[PDB]
Amino acid sequence: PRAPRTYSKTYSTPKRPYESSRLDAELKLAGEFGLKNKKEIYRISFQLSKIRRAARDLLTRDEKDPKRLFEGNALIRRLVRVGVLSEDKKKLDYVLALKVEDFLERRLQTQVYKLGLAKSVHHARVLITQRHIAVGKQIVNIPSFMVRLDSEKHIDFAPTSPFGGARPGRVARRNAARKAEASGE
Amino acid sequence: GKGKPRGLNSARKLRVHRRNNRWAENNYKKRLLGTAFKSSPFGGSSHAKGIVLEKLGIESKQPNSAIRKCVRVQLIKNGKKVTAFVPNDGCLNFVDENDEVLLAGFGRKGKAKGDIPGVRFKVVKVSGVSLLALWKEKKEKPRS
Amino acid sequence: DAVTIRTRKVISNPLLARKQFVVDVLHPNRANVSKDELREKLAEVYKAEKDAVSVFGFRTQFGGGKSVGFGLVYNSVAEAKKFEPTYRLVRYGLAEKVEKASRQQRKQKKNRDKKIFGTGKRLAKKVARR
Amino acid sequence: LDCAKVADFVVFGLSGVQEVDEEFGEQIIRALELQGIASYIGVISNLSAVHEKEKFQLDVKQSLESYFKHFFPSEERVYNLEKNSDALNVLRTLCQRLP
RNA sequence: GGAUAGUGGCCUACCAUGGUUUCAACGGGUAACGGGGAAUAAGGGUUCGAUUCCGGAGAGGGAGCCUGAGAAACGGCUACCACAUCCAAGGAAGGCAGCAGGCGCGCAAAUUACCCAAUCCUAAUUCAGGGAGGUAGUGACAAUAAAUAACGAUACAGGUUGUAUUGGAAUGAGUACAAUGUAAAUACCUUAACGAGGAACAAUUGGAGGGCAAGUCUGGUGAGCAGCC
Repeated sequence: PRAPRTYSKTYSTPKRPYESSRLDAELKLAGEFGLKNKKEIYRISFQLSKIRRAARDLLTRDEKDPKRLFEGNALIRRLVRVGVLSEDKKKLDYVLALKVEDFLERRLQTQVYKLGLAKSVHHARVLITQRHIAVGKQIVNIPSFMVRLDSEKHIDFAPTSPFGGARPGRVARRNAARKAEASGE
Repeated sequence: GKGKPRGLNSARKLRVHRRNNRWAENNYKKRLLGTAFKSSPFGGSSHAKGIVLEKLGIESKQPNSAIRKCVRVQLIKNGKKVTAFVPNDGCLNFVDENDEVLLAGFGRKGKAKGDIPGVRFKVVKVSGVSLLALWKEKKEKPRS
Repeated sequence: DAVTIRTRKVISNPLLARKQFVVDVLHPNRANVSKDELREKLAEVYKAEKDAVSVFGFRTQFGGGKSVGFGLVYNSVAEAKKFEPTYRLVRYGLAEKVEKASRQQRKQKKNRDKKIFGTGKRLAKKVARR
Repeated sequence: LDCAKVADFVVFGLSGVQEVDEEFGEQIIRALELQGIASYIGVISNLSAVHEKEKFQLDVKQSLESYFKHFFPSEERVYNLEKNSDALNVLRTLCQRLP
């Protein structure tokens, strides 16, 4: 038979369910950034967990070990590109100081709010899912899309929508027609 | 010290000693002897199906007082005879003799549950319909 | 709006008397472009007969506006007719669909014939006499 | 009731065009269950009467199965006799299976 | 010495009395095919591997053998053992642990569908053949992304935030002309027309003494609840 397709699980569940102090901290993030699930938080903390595991491992290696040089530089370079880590803090020891809010701040859903365009993080989510936002030429409709530092110049309304320059939507057209027809009465 | 050999070539004695002492662990002994195949009503399966022989009431152990409702069942694969609890009170109206039922463990890994002396299994389905669906009036039992 | 056609990664392939390339199409404000229209515009730009042009395998970008596919142009109508798969020629109407029986029926006929030795003009006569 | 009381198999006919009436049609099903039934089969015979595309037939068939399963949760299939494969399947069951 | 493609107690004649073991031989058990591997992340370990790749074995059970470079072959043959089919009662024929399907079993598992277009293999061969293989159907095993509403006005209260009458905008679920897709089709991606105000286009499953988030509420009662207390 054909070779197996590989797949993997992307989140982890907190090991004590009813730790009351934790429940409060999670709900503030969801209200601040307009998330729909706790899973959206678990996903981020799962990624952050693995980054620390790798970084902490490398720090056992001596400086000028060729592996620490090669892979350590890759990891730092890759986080700077998305803007999670400042290019001032461009050193491996600072990777251990990142926290969840550093990643949520970079989601397309929040960037479309900080730029204007929308007027709440709840309004921003609606526009993305309804296909009004484009990055460069490509229409994007996923809220969790991580905006790389180059792309921020190119976020704007899509060419093929109202707000972007196309024809009015289905409901505006219906209203104009009935009123025009009645105005002929 | 510590009453166990430490020497660098002593490996044979250490491992042999460990084997002899694992037989005191209770669940370990069950696997190696294969006890769940040779005995216990389910042959190591999580469920079994059986036929209802008669209807019973079982009074609670102290301090409580209540005649709790149970049935005798005979398992189809083993022919062994067992007593099972029926949840949700008035659901006892849905079970009658020569019904076929699906049984599950009563949650305590072969021990009886709570007040009830010697009752280890609970009914899950009757005649192919679930008791929970009957209790909530979601389905209907065809007679036989 | 005007359609724009572009070709990329152009290879000349003397071993099969053809040119082969990527076809890239921009088409704002319409759903897509038909293969039949692409075949015409490619024919006049490469100065070929329309029957020597073959085009397949398109998909259109998410959010629309662009499509990408693959294209061939043969050095003659005769050479196209020998190297091209028959199913593509049917799409272009350069060949006629053959009318064989269903796959299960053909197999069952074969197994009946295996039971006859020789041509079977005899035996038929013997059965007629019975 | 007297006829169905003696059967090994009861074949329930359903219509794709008109749904069963609560004042009569359902009372048949309800009464037969409470006297007891040796076995039961769900059948459709006229689903092509609402053809536009057979996906529209599938939409109806799913509704009938969900309805039928309410009374007979042991069964999850209703056959369409307009299709040779289903009708042969039904015939085989009556011949081969025990009640 | 014989036999084998060939070494060798592999077998035969004659001769000697040896070989293994508490560093566990021999015997018994395995709900035991071996390995690459899988789950569980402080470290050391514990449990599992019938199953996509590599190697072994078998074609109901034992034995024998023809053809051939290669078989102790089972979609080859012969006999016995156990099953079992047709008949004019003289005889003849058999092997799904290939694909699809049926009975039985049980807690426990899909269509008697389309095709050689792709991957490759075989033949005297570019061309024929391939249930190997691919396509679609069934499919809450497991996995990825992610709808069920957003924003103004008015009235009221608060310091730009809550609580109720009212107005334009936005969109896919769904349906459908067309093109694209494909061996031919279905679906996805794209798109003319249609498609929301209780936006009935209506989200469930378990809990509220403690472990362990959340009721001195309110009506009934004096069989029920509870893994544990």
